[PDB]
Amino acid sequence: ADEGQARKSQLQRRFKEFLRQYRVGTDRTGFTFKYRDELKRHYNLGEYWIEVEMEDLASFDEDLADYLYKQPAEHLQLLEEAAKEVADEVTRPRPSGEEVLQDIQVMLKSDASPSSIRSLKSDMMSHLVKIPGIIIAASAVRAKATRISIQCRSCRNTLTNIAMRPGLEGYALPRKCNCPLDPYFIMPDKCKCVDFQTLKLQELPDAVPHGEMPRHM
Amino acid sequence: EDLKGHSVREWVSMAGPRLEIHHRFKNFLRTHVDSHGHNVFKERISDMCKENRESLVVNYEDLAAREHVLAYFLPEAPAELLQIFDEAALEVVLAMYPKYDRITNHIHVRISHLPLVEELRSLRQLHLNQLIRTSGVVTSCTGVLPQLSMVKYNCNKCNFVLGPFCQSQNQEVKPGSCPECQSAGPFEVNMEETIYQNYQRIRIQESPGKVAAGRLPRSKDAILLADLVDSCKPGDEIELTGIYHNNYDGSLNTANGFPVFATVILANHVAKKDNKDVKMITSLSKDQQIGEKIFASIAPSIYGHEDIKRGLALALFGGEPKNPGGKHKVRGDINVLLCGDPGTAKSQFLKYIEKVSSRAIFTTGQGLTAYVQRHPVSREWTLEAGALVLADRGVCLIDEFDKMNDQDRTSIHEAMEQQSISISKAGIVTSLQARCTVIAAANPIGGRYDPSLTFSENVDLTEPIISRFDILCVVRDTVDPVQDEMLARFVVGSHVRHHPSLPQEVLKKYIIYAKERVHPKLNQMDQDKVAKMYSDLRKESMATGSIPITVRHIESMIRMAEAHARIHLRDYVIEDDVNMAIRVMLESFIDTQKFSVMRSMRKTFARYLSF
Ligand SMILES: [Zn+2]
Ligand SMILES: [Zn+2]
Repeated sequence: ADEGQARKSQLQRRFKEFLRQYRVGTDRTGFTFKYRDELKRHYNLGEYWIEVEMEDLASFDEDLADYLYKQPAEHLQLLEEAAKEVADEVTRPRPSGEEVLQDIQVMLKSDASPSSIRSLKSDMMSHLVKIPGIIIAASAVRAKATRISIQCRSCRNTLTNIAMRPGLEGYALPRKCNCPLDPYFIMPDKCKCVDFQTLKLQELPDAVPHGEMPRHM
Repeated sequence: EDLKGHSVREWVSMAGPRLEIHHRFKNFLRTHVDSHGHNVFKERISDMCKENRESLVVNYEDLAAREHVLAYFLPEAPAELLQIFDEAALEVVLAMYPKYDRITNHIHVRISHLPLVEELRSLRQLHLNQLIRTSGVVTSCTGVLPQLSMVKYNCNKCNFVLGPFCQSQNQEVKPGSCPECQSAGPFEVNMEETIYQNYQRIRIQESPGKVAAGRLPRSKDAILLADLVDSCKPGDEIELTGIYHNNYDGSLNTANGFPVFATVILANHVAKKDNKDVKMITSLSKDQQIGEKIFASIAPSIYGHEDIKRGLALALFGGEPKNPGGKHKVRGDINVLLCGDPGTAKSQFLKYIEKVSSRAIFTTGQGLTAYVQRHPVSREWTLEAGALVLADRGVCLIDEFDKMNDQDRTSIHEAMEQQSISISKAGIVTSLQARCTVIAAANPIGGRYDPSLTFSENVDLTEPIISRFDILCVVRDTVDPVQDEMLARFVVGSHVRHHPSLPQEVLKKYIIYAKERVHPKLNQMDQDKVAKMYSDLRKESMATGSIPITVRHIESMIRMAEAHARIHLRDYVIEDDVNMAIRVMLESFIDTQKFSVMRSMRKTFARYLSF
């Protein structure tokens, strides 16, 4: 428990030294800081996303790019919280109209051989996978509360800044106000929202074992 | 003594008998030779480890031979013996391959052919919790869903994960109160430490004609766990082997009015029952005269018709599906269309090709494409395969071609020259594949084919459809005296030796072999040997009331070019089988002609082509 945050404050510091130090190019020609420059050039345009590459992360610090393959959930958070502390010491002082620091959605690509939908055995639960396919559907974008704040009903006590977890998982509202049993409601005025879609991915046509209809995810 | 006065379930659960059984199984695993001095479970475990399969087969008969006591304990309380055998086979493998811990760290032993094959309607309450072997078709299968195996929650008030409870397939697991903050409440799972396992549910039902004699066919459920999932598809014939396990349901109790429980077979071994060296074939193909010797191997009973035997043999192996370099997508499928008066063994020609071929299907014309269907088991409105996608590489045997409906007719033609279907149905918009060769037989109008008119009249078929067929054989009848005895004697004798008081081995393995190990080539010495015929015959036909050999006949001829590359392994185009290709492509055209033209064109060409 107390070693949890003490590990994190040592991972969120080694994920920050990766963006801040990784270079490319040789010594004869000349170098190029690959991710500071993209952070700056994407922030100043108003985009807020970098595209980290897994081979680079592996070649810089070999342990991190393994955690990221095994526990991607609780480590993408540290990565996206270091991308926000680096995009702060690079673009500041922001000129006039913006002075609140945005949030950086760290995507990530790779150059590794793809699996297939028929090779998703349950031992791959919560591991980065990489599958090809064909989009078959597309929902309409919706909202998804990220940082939500509630309020009691009778005594009007507030308990704010509550953070939702990402993905498709809800939240369990308390029942112990400290007032009737479940006195808590959501305050619609104070809840930050982000978009979210929901696609449908069909497996490539030349990989069906040819007795049936292709499966999808 | 390994048999004392308790319940077989509770004898084996005691520490003493447990350890005795544990050690007893190892000695059989390590030391068991089979009629040649081979430790079978030394090579078999190896062949399992060369593939990362975590599933070991134990034939029951040998277990009974080398072990008299376990093969009697087994089908009495198999929910624990099949657990002890797991830990035995583990410690054996981790000795024959000490690193295998990096592959799944868990072994399941299947069991092959218990001696008690059974029916699916004769399962009564006597068999609750007893190993069982059955049979029957499977008629559904859900998707491979993941199920909890070793769940582990986490408390909402203390950030501490509760105990790793195991999941039993009858009741949702129930965690107690947090031993760290006594915060009894609605815990949620912890997706990171929980272990999952594959899962699939199928609905098996009695075989069609086997036992369903004068009643309706019953059915049962089955649950395939981790390694077994996707061992069988709707339509397969399997034979389960699994504990017959019951569980309480609250709905049946509210319909039947009595306390009634549901039952399900926790499958333990699934073995399909369906249809799945050259040094002879070298000289057998080098006979140089394999044509005659193979023609009279198909159509084994039906006498005569060595004409249509030729065409159908050409069709069976096929041709060569070359891809034109100009993006024109020529097809490599031979489609046939029989026709003739009733009573001439057309349907038998269809049924025998059902057998001899492979991956074949069948249908009547009185279901052709994928359609929305409410699943028997899953109760979801899925999409099911039709009858032209189940021959995506083999053959499609159509019967009663005339009786097709307008939708069926407008759907059959699309797949001929495109071989690809789209389905924008209520389910979802897809575009699948269909590469099949069509073998159908129509009927003559007026109850008899009369060759005064063209064939395009007695067939009763839409005209751009007949063009989508390569061969057009016309069957008829004969009253010749000398053949009456020949056919009679044959039928009578075939009724003498069928009742309870090249063979079928060379050509099946041969359609398997010759399908694969040939890739016919195409030179350009025949490219001008044919045009000298076309320039003549086009005029010869257009002169009268007919349309000459057109490009869609040259395509069929050039397809049947390679039709003999599969029989001879020749694979090189020569001016020899071009004499055959042109001969056949005119054989299937002079018959579909007029009264005096079917003979005038004969007097010209049948004497011209130097048959
Ligand atoms: Zn309150
Ligand atoms: Zn707790």
